[PDB]
Amino acid sequence: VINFDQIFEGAIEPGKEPKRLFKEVYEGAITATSYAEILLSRAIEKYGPDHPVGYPDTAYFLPVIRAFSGEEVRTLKDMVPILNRMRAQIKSELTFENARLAGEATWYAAEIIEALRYLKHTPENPIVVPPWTGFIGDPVVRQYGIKMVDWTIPGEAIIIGRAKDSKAAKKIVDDLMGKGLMLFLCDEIIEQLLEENVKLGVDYIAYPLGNFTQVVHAANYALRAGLMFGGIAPGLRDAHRDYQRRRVLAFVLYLGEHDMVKTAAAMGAIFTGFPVITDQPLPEDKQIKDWFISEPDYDKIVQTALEVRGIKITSIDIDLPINFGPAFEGESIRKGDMHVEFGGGKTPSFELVRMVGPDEIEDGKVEVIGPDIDSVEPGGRLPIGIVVDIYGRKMQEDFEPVLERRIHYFTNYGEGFWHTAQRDLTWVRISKEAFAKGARLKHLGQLLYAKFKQEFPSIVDRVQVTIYTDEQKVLELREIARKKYAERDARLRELSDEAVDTYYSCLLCQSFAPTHVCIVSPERVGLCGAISWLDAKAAYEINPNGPNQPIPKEGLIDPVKGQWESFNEYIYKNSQRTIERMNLYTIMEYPMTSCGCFEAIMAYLPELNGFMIVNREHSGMTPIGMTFSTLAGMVGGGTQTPGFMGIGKSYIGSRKFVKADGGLARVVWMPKDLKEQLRSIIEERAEEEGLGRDFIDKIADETVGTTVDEVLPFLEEKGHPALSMEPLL
Ligand code: SF4
Ligand code: NI
Ligand code: NI
Repeated sequence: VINFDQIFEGAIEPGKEPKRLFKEVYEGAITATSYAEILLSRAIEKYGPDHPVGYPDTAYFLPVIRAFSGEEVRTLKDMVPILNRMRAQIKSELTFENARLAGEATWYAAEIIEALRYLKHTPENPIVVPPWTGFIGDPVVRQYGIKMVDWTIPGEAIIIGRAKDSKAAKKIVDDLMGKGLMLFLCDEIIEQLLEENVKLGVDYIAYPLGNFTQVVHAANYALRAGLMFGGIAPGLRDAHRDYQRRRVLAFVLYLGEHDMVKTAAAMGAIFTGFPVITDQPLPEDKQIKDWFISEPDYDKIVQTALEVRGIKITSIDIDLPINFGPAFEGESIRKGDMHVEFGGGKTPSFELVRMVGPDEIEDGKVEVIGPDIDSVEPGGRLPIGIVVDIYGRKMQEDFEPVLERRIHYFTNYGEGFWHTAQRDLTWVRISKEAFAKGARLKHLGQLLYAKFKQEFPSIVDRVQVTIYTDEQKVLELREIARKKYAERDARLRELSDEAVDTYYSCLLCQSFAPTHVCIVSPERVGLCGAISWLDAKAAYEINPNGPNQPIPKEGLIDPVKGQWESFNEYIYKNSQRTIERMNLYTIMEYPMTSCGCFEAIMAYLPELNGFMIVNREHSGMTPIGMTFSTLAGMVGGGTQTPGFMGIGKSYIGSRKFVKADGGLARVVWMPKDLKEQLRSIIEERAEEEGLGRDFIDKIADETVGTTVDEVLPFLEEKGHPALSMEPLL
C-alpha cells in the first residue's frame, strides 16, 4: 500500500527518457546477472547444489535478498530460482521503472557473487585482509547503524570509482569525514586515499569494502538496518524501500570513468531512493533531474550531494588549539587529576543564556573579563560565570532554557573540559593537560559561539559570549541569573494539563521502537525524563518539520481516563496502525507505550492491590518476581501492556500521576533509594492529597521485602490506603 514509486514522478517529462542511460543500465544488469548465473553454475558443479553458502557473522542470510523478497538463502540451490526471477524483471522497454528494476537485479547479482566469493572464506584463511572489510558483520551494523537511522550520523556517502587525482579524493573525503558522514568506499579510490595517508577503517566509519561487486556490502549493511531497527518483515519490498528513503540518508558519488556495471549498481541505489552524483559531464539523454546528475566541479561536489539528499550539516571547521570532538564527553578529571575546578565547593559559579535586541550588540564578540587560566598553580580553584547573548530574526524568550542545557554538552565537546549540572550549580572544571597544551578561556568562549552558530542556523543570527571570573562580579551576575531562572520557573509553574489546549508528540525513539509514540503534556514528562512539554514545544517551533508535533485536544472520549480522538488518531497513524486508543491517566487500560529508555517501570500487583515502581538503576528483585531489565524487555518496544507502564521519575510527583488509578495513594512498593530521591515531592503531593506527610513511610521497599508475601504484613501494619481502595484488576 506504500506506493513508493510516487517519489520518482515528475523526475522525467513524458517522452523525454534519458535513453542512453537506460541502455547502459540494461546492458549492465544483464551482464551482472549473467556473471552471477554462470558463477553459481560453476559453484554447484564444484560443491553440489546442497552446499552451504553465506556471509560471516550475520543472522540475515543474504540481507539484500532477505529484505526485498524475503528468501533465506542458505545453500547454492536457493540461489537458482532467484536469479531466474531477476532475469525476468530486466525488461528491454526503456522506461525509468524498468531501469529501477534492473538496478535491483544488479544488487541481487552482486550479493550472490559476493556470497559465492565467501564460499572460500574461513577464519583461518580469510578472503578479507587489511585494509579492506568485505562483508561487514552484524555487530558493527547494530552499533553504528542505530546512529545512522537516528541521524546522529548526518548521512552516508557511497563512493565508487576514482577521483580525478589523489589529492582531490583526499579533499572531498576529508571534507565528508569531517562533517561526520559514514563512508562506503569501493574500488581504486581506496588506494588513492591510502597513498595520501588518510586513516580509514571501521573505527573511522570509513569502510574500504573492496572493488567491483564488493560495493554491494554497502547495500546489505543499509538493508540490515531496516531488518534490525525498523523491524520490517523479510520480503516487504516497498516497506524496506520507504524505510531506506526515509531513514538512511545515503547517496552515491560515482567518480571516474563510467562502466555499465557500476551504472547498474548506481541505478539500484536509485531504486531504493538514493540519488547518484557523478563528476563526469553528462548529455541530457544520460541524466535524471534529481537522481542521476553531473557535478564536475569538485569544489562544489560534496555540497550538491547533501543538497540533493536533504542532508543538513551542522558542523563547521574552526581554528582551535585543542582538537574538538564528541568522543571526549565521557572524560573525567578524577581527583588525582583535577586542575582548576569551579563550583560545588560553595565556590561561586553560574551560567546563563539570554535574548537581546539587534543593534545593541555585534556578531562574534568574545570577551574574557578578569583573570584567565594563567593565574593558578595546578590544583587551584576560581569562581566562574558565563553569559551567552543571542539575537535572531525569529528568536524567542521561550528558546532560552533550551539553549542553556546545550552549553553542558558544548563544554565537554573538547579535551580537558568537564561540566556537569547547570545554572548556579555549574560544576565547571578544567584539566591539567589542556592548560599544558595552551588552551585558555577565550578559545572556550569561541567554542560555545561556534557550536551555537552551528546547531541553530534557522534561529540564531548574531550571537556573542562574555565570561567573568571575579569572585565579586560573578555573584553580582549570579543574582540576575537567579532572577531569570525565577521568571522561567514561574512560567513553568503556571502549566497544567487543563491550562493548555495542545500536547506534543515525540517520535524520536522510533529509530529503535518504530511503533512507539510519546505524548508529552505539561503534567506528564516524556518517559526518558529529558523532554518536557515546554521542551517539545520549543523543539517544534524551532523545527516545525521535526519529530515533535502539536496535537490539539479534540474529540473527547473519556473525561476520567484521559482519552481524546485526536491523540488516538495521531498515535494510530504513527504506530503503523498497531495502536488505536490511549488513556493518559491510567496504566490498566490502553496505556501509552514505551520505547526502552524509560527512567522507571510501574506494574500493578493485585496481590498487594497496588503499584510497584522500579527505577532503571535498581538491580534488585521486585515483588513481581523480575528485575528491571527483565521487565524492560516486556514493557518496551512500542507495545501496549495494560497493567504496566514506563515513566520518567518526575511523573511520580505529578498531580496527574495515574490519577484515574488512584494516583500516589496506589503506590505500595519502590526501591529505598528512589523513595529518598523523590522524598520531598512525594511528601508534598501526599500532603495535598490528604494522605498525610507521613505517607512515604507506608510505602514498602526492598528492606521490607522483595516478595508480596513479605510486603503485605507491612502494608497492613502501616494502614496503607491502597488496601482500602478499589481493586484495579
Ligand atoms: S522517551 Fe519519548 S519523549 Fe523521550 S526521546 Fe523517546 S520518544 Fe521522545
Ligand atoms: Ni525508551
Ligand atoms: Ni526513548
